[PDB]
Amino acid sequence: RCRKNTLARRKGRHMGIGKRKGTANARMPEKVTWMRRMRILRRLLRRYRESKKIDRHMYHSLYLKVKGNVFKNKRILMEHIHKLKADKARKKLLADQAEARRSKTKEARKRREERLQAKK
Amino acid sequence: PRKIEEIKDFLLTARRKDAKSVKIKKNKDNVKFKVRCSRYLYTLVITDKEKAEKLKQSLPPGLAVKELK
Amino acid sequence: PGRGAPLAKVVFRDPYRFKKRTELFIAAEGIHTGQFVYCGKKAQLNIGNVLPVGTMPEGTIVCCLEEKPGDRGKLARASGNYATVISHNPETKKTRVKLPSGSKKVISSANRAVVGVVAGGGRIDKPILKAGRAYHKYKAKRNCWPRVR
Amino acid sequence: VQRLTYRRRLSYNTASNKTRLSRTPGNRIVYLYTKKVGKAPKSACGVCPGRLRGVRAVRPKVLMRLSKTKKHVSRAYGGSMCAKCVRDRIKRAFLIEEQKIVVKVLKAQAQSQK
Amino acid sequence: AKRTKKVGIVGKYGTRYGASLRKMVKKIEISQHAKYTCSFCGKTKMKRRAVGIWHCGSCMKTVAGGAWTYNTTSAVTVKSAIRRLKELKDQ
RNA sequence: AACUUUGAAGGCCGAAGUGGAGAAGGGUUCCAUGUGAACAGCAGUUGAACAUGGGUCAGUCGGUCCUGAGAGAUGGGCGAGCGCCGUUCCGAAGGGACGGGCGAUGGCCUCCGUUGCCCUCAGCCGAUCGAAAGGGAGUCGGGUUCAGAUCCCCGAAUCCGGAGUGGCGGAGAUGGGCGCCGCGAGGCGUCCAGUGCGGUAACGCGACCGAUCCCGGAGAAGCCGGCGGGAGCCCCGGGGAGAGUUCUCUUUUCUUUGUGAAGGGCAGGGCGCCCUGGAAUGGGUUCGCCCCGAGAGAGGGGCCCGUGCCUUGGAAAGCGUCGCGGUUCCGGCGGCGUCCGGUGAGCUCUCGCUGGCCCUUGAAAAUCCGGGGGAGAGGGUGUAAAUCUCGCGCCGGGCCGUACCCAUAUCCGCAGCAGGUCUCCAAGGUGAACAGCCUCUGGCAUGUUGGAACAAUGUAGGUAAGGGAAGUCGGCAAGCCGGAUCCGUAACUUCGGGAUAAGGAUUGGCUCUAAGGGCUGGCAGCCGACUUAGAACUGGUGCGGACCAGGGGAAUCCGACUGU
RNA sequence: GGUGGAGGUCCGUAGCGGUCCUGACGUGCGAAUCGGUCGUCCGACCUGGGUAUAGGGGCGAAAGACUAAUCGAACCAUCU
Ligand SMILES: [Mg+2]
Ligand SMILES: [Mg+2]
Ligand SMILES: [Mg+2]
Ligand SMILES: [Mg+2]
Ligand SMILES: [Mg+2]
Ligand SMILES: [Mg+2]
Ligand SMILES: [Mg+2]
Ligand SMILES: [Mg+2]
Ligand SMILES: [Mg+2]
Ligand SMILES: [Mg+2]
Ligand SMILES: [Mg+2]
Ligand SMILES: [Mg+2]
Ligand SMILES: [Mg+2]
Ligand SMILES: [Mg+2]
Ligand SMILES: [Mg+2]
Ligand SMILES: [Mg+2]
Ligand SMILES: [Mg+2]
Ligand SMILES: [Mg+2]
Ligand SMILES: [Mg+2]
Ligand SMILES: [Mg+2]
Ligand SMILES: [Mg+2]
Ligand SMILES: [Mg+2]
Ligand SMILES: [Mg+2]
Ligand SMILES: [Mg+2]
Ligand SMILES: [Mg+2]
Ligand SMILES: [Mg+2]
Ligand SMILES: [Mg+2]
Ligand SMILES: [Mg+2]
Ligand SMILES: [Mg+2]
Ligand SMILES: [Mg+2]
Ligand SMILES: [Mg+2]
Ligand SMILES: [Mg+2]
Ligand SMILES: [Mg+2]
Ligand SMILES: [Mg+2]
Ligand SMILES: [Mg+2]
Ligand SMILES: [Mg+2]
Ligand SMILES: [Zn+2]
Ligand SMILES: [Zn+2]
Repeated sequence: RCRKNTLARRKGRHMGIGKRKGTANARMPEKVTWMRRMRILRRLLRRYRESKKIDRHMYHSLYLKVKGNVFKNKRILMEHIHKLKADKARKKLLADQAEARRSKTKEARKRREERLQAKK
Repeated sequence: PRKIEEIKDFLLTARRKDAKSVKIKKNKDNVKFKVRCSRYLYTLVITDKEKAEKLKQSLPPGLAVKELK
Repeated sequence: PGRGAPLAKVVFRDPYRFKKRTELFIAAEGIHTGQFVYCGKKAQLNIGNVLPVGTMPEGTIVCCLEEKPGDRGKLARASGNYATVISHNPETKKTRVKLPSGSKKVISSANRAVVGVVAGGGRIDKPILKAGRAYHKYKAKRNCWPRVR
Repeated sequence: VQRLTYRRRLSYNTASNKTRLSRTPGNRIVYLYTKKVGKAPKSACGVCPGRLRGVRAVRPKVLMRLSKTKKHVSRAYGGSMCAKCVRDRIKRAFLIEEQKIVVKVLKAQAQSQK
Repeated sequence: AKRTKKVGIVGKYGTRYGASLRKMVKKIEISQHAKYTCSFCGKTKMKRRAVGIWHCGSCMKTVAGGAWTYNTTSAVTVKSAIRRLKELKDQ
């Protein structure tokens, strides 16, 4: 009889508003909920650090963001990681193109000054 | 109880004066030689039946041999 | 326990026998551990040092004072208290010292005292908020707290 | 569920009567009375909060049974003081003596000038 | 977030003991639990053990200081007077 | 034979028990046999009653030892006096031991012990008592009795003391140079060394001389919160063994499915332990914290607890079934099995880390160990010695208590008295819960008796149309509200509270949807958990359906309060 | 917006205590008990044992309360 009842409890039954005598903190406490969410998200950032996927600085910033209650789960945190990856990819591509243009300009100026000191 | 690894150390243990008796427990996949000294019960686990049969003839005649069953 | 002043285990070396002596000095405010507290007549005038009153100059803030030479410290040795040297007297070897009550006392110049104010000062500034704090105050000291009028 | 009783006449849950649960080969649960937890020795200096290493943390009258190497470490101040405070005490015992040598040389130079 | 307006550490006492008495307890109660920068190592580790005794977490070097603070102003003036008398004796 | 016993049925105590065990106390009340004279407020074939007999087995369990708060001798003081004060205070308060010298004895008078004298050395703290819950070395498993079991028996250990001639090994350990012989392997003669060895280090190895003295550690520490590890119990999916149900269904329901102490090894926790190295674009990291040029991350190591897994014990024994005996008196004999996994802020115990609180800082000694010192001993190259906390071997551990009750019947209350009395163990569901209710193990007969009717007054529960305090000194009593979720919450205030203010809505069942995770190789595969939110359908609007479980608001006086 | 868990903090189990029904009982279970309702339940909390204070004395968060069912001066014996 207990197994037949707890199968319905696993399905989501006999757990409505009426059959509930304790508070939410009594049933599933918010401290243990915070514990579970920290144990998930901290090891998630730890795996993404150890797999060479995120670096140490963005790791530390998103670690402080995990501590400061920004992300309620793992999915939007993965989406925020991939959005920062797209942003850093675009910024690194523009910075590398600007550095390549600057290096081309500096080497052209160096070769021009070399031709000037070779002629005169 | 102390488990002996070598055959020569078990023979030197059985040669001692404090050795009261030796008994042979023949279960499956093991043969256990137990010698009763004054302080410890020294045991020897042999996985080879031919090695156990060779060791059984190497007991001293003064020591009381008992095949436990 | 039962004392506002903190104490200090000061380890001395015995000059006659090979054995390290230990003493319970009243720690004045500013003494840390691993400090060399000197003691004698030819000692310097600084905090963490006991020297006789005839050697120290005018206006010296001292505590743990002796009323008589030899009794190991009797006067001005509660928490945050000090006695001050007013004036000396070379003839008859006497010294005026005023006490934290305000009384001026003629004390001989032979006896000694540690230099400074007693640590744990300002203890009476915080109010005891409740009967629990007063109960734990006097339970360590002695049975005098249930003051029935 | 096998509820089970003491095997002593001390019925109180005192620090002497500390227990653990253990299963016998006769298939029943019973108390085994635990030994009190001994601690490692603390340093003779008294500045380090940590305890010494290489020494078996056990109750003191057990140390008659332990061997010589089990109770200390093979070092000067072995089993009495930690190695950091040992090497700092060696440094201090060297440098105060060298300072005394420097003071003696300065006293000889003061006698040479005066 | 700022939780209370003008009551800090004394909010554990609730409505009890009076406003002026809690205001007098508040400054001392903050000063005895405020960790202080150690003069020896520099690390903010001066934790109060009991009355007049302060302890550094790094050096493990206990200092006999004030009851509720580390250095009292009277003890600072006493130390200044004692060093002045020491310099006047030494010359 | 209503009460005794057995079987069946129905119940209760419902794991903070009506269960199993202890302390104080009781003192044979414990167990067997017989009796129904007296007691057990009826009875009894029954009993804790009576009469015969039996029952308590320890180096390891306690006392015994130590000291606490304290008590109490000696010196001393006081007192007419029995005596009193006093516990380090007006004391020559030690009888101990290393080494050296001398004589006397005992043993193959070798070499050592015993004592006698002298020299020499020495601090201690107050004689003594004081805990069957404080400190305190070291025993567990199985079986056995009508009554005793960590005590008896068997099998495994372990603590302390002794150990002369040292009973056996191993350490102290046997190496080097020079000169000869020998083709060489190697063998002789002399000279010294040898109170251990290895690692950069944390430190390790099987020992690894050592006194008077000194230093240190253990003994030896509060309360609370949070987290993590490991056990015992509970839960789920299966394999086996036996039972329950099977008029219909159910790969279904119930029980069981193990391994001690003491060693060795390996997981698992902890480190304020060491080496390389020098870091801001600050980094590492916790539930919270916290850490860092006084050395962080990243690598390589070291130590402690290892009560957890494997192995010795040890399957022989224990347990669940099935079968043969002894016609009996029997640790009888034999087949099989005692298996594979996953989980959880789950309850209890324990270990460890980290914080908070104190005008509280949370015990001593017995006893044991380590180190610094270097007074002294050994032997001249060996059939070596002084010295061993190393592995074995031998002997001993004296004295007292041990049965039972431990509480609606073994204690105290004049008693089988609804009172009182200090602790441990702690299942399933429902539920926040160790609340209340039902059930499993265990226990019991309804509490100094039964039968027949259901009168009045009662005691304990309830229900009442309409009114709603008109009753009464007085809303006395009873009743209303009550859990949880979503809103919302005033005057006043010491701004902390009031506050669950007040005032509303929902709550059942069933069928779904969405969200909240690990292991392996933005993706794929394999698995384990309880919650939260939303929707539809439906029941005579019934749904915290029993149980659990705040009536509220506005004012006045007194006392601040918590407490007594 | 989170985390945190402080309080001589609130409801409330055990424990400690005993307001009200001036209920039961009142030649009682009881020379002070029982039922419901109640105060408190992390600290001025409860409690065993050891110990100390002895009668014009002790001790008392103070009621002349308690000091062995005896307290505005305990109990036993003597004067008697
Ligand atoms: Mg919270
Ligand atoms: Mg009092
Ligand atoms: Mg004890
Ligand atoms: Mg086991
Ligand atoms: Mg070691
Ligand atoms: Mg019982
Ligand atoms: Mg019983
Ligand atoms: Mg009987
Ligand atoms: Mg009768
Ligand atoms: Mg006396
Ligand atoms: Mg004694
Ligand atoms: Mg005792
Ligand atoms: Mg590091
Ligand atoms: Mg078997
Ligand atoms: Mg040495
Ligand atoms: Mg018994
Ligand atoms: Mg009865
Ligand atoms: Mg009931
Ligand atoms: Mg009845
Ligand atoms: Mg009956
Ligand atoms: Mg009506
Ligand atoms: Mg009506
Ligand atoms: Mg009226
Ligand atoms: Mg009422
Ligand atoms: Mg109100
Ligand atoms: Mg008015
Ligand atoms: Mg009041
Ligand atoms: Mg409270
Ligand atoms: Mg009445
Ligand atoms: Mg009547
Ligand atoms: Mg009755
Ligand atoms: Mg309350
Ligand atoms: Mg008197
Ligand atoms: Mg009182
Ligand atoms: Mg009066
Ligand atoms: Mg009178
Ligand atoms: Zn140290
Ligand atoms: Zn410091």
